[PDB]
Amino acid sequence: TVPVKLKPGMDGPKVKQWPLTEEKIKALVEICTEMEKEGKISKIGPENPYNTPVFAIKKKDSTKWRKLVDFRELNKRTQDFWIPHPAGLKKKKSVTVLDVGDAYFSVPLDEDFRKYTAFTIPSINNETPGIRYQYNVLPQGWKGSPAIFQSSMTKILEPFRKQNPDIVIYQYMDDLYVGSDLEIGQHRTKIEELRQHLLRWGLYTKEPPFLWMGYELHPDKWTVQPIVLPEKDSWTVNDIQKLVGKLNWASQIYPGIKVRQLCKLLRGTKALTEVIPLTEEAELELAENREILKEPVHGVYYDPSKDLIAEIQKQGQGQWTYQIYQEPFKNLKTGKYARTNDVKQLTEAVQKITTESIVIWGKTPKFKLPIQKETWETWWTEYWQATWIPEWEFVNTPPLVKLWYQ
Amino acid sequence: PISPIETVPVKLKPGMDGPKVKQWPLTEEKIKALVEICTEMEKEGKISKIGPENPYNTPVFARKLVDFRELNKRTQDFWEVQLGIPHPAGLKKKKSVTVLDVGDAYFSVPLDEDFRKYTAFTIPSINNETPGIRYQYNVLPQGWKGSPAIFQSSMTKILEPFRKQNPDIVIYQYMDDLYVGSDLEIGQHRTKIEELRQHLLRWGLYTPDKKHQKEPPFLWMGYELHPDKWTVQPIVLPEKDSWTVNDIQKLVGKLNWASQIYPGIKVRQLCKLLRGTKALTEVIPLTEEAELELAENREILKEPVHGVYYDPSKDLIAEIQKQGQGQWTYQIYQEPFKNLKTGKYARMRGAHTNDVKQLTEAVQKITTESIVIWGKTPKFKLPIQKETWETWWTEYWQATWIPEWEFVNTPPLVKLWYQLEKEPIVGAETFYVDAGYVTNRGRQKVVTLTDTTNQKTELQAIYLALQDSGLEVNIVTDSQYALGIIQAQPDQSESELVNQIIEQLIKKEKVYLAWVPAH
Ligand SMILES: CCN1c2cc([N+](=O)[O-])ccc2N(C)C(=O)c2cccnc21
Repeated sequence: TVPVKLKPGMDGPKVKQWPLTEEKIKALVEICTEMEKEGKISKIGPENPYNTPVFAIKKKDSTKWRKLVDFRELNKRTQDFWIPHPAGLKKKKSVTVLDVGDAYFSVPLDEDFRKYTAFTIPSINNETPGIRYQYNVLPQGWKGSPAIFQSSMTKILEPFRKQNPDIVIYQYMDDLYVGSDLEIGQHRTKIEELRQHLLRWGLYTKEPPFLWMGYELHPDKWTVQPIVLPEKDSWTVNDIQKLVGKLNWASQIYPGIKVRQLCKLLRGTKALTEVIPLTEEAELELAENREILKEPVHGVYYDPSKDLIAEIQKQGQGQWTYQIYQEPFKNLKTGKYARTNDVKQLTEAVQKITTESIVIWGKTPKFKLPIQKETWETWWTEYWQATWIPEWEFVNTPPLVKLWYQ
Repeated sequence: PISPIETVPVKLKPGMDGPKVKQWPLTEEKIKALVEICTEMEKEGKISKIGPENPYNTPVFARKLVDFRELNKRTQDFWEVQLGIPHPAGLKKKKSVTVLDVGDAYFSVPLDEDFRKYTAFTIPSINNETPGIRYQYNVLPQGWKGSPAIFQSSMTKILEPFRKQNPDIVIYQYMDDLYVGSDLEIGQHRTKIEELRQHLLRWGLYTPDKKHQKEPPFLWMGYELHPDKWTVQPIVLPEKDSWTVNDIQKLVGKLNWASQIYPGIKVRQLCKLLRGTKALTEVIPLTEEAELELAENREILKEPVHGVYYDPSKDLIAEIQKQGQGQWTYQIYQEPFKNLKTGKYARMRGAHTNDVKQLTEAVQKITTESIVIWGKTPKFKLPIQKETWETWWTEYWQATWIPEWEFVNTPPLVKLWYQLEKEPIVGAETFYVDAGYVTNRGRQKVVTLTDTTNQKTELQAIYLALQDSGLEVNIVTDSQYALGIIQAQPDQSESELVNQIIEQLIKKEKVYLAWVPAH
């Protein structure tokens, strides 16, 4: 085992467990009993005060369940480990995700650190204490795991790596991102070979489950959503106001935007539906403004030293808008997600977004979710299927910012 | 200390060391009393005579009371001894259940040898020339931090085997009480009951015998429990003509306790009495409504009602009703109105709202608690139509989901009293609001109110505009604030203003509200 310690002075987490559904509970039971059998984890006593939450999520295209531990807090108190994310990956044609988490089950965990991996299986209506264990092996989801296993991992990958270096292989937590430019067919092929190379070179010491319906992400086609202005035929007082509003807002970002002319068109106390004729003057001001928005504001760069943020907005109808920036008004990306029910949608989007963040910057963002905590807490596990968990917060967006997107 | 129980290793909070607190000498009456007890204990192995090589010591006095407070301050935190308490409706029916008080409770479990030295205490010797006797616990000392949790722990492992040998049987450990029920012909039960005692006894654990045990029903944690039915421990509503703020709060408190089983309790009126009160001992005369309410509650409470238990076979059904503004009630049964539980919800989440928003929130709470009790979500029966729900749905910028649910035509039906035009109304006057308004048809009114917030002024303006306009009206504003509120479409609010406004809105045929940046 490799000695690992929490960041100086910090103590282990003592997070509370969220109630679960009998069904989900039973899953973890089966799972853990097995893991115990195989010495991966072992029941712990009361001399252990720590606890991380645990969940059961489903493996899509699988009959089996998956355990997901919320090591988020732990990872934050886990000393850093004093491969740089590949700029190439984002650029590739197609990327597929593999769940190489089980590979971790091999490496032993510094005994002195195990106690902190304490997690519990709740009991319905608190009618029984509740099963408590801690890890003995590297746990999936723990920051340390990929690091420690990095070693064996670079090795086991060396061959295939240089064998056909046309493919980019990136690991993030329990995820392995494989990027190529191959033809969709050749891709899925060389993809299956890696799976095998992996099994056939036992890190599983089962072939690597795909993530995301096995489906592939095409980062190549990830385009940013430019702001847009209505292309009205005839402009009513109302339309114009709504136009000026939006513009004013966007002016914050793009300083060259001007509304002086459009604002004139709105002299006095006219009636909302009264149709106003665009004047040559204003006509060329809109046009300009319109041209300015055609692209993302210049000068927005990613600073690895700052947190990545992501807010999502509901546009109703099953459509969603979202943005990723590290500084207000200075987005690094923006997109949308379309259709089920709200939550399902949201979780899908979050994961989708995270997955990109990872692919682009090899880091998870901090989402701002437009929903009520209790609701999220209740259903997210029902559709969640990634192996990581982003950091989130809950907000009540102003129906103004929504009106300025899509 | 000979025992079959594996000990839980204990350690003191980091850096900290054992307690070295002085012993306050005792009279010779006290000294003897201790010695006698301490010796019995030595005989039983619970403690052991140690040498003056142990630099530690906790105070003791006179029965024996060892104060471990300090040690407790120096002992590591253990895992939360039993988090939440199980609710009666989450249980399964039992042909019979027996309760066992756990004797020798803590005084029957081995203590991490490595940690015993810290439990060291000394009984002074009568003669002053001579030194005193130094002992140390060998078991879970009564009153010590670990004791509970550790015992709890141990207990379950002891139970562990037996449990498997008797899957049929069911045991619940709760403090120094052990609850066990089955659906075994009576005697078979009592029999198993005996096996149990013996099995425990097989690890030094003693327990009360059949004639000494308490018998159903069982009053625990405030309820009354029978093997097949449950309820709230009886509530007696005092009778008097002088209620004190204090009296009131208690009653209201008690009243709530009921609500979980007794449907229809109402506290609105009593609660109201507490307004502006100045002392717990201030006497508030009951209002006419209060009397009425109390009386009514008197009647409900008069007849004993009882909750049923959980049958994992059948489904869970939850029914909701609005029993007043921002006030809802519900009930969970599996078998038609054969309630497992009932309850209310008065949670006003946010300064403004609407039944749709609330009813939705109600559902959530229910959902949350169901999971917490029966590990599943109940199908819902709601007084709202899908169409109504969905409408609000799409509109709302916030996400939300309501599990499977069916419409119930049990008035009052939740609906939306109004809805802003998505497009500005043609031929309707257009008011521009900023403290007054100016419309496209030349009209205006500028009022200056005394004592008002900037945010509140905004709303008032709008208000004015609503008042003075016809059935259809366009309204332009620069208050994102006021806009968000209204756009949300509240049907109830803490502020009267909003309510007045709401009143106006509901009346209008059509209303278009718009925003425009100010200045
Ligand atoms: C069989 C156990 N038992 C019961 C269980 C319980 N728990 O799980 O937290 C708490 C109390 C309790 N008691 C006291 C009972 O009398 C009871 C009644 C009916 C069924 N199970 C009952």
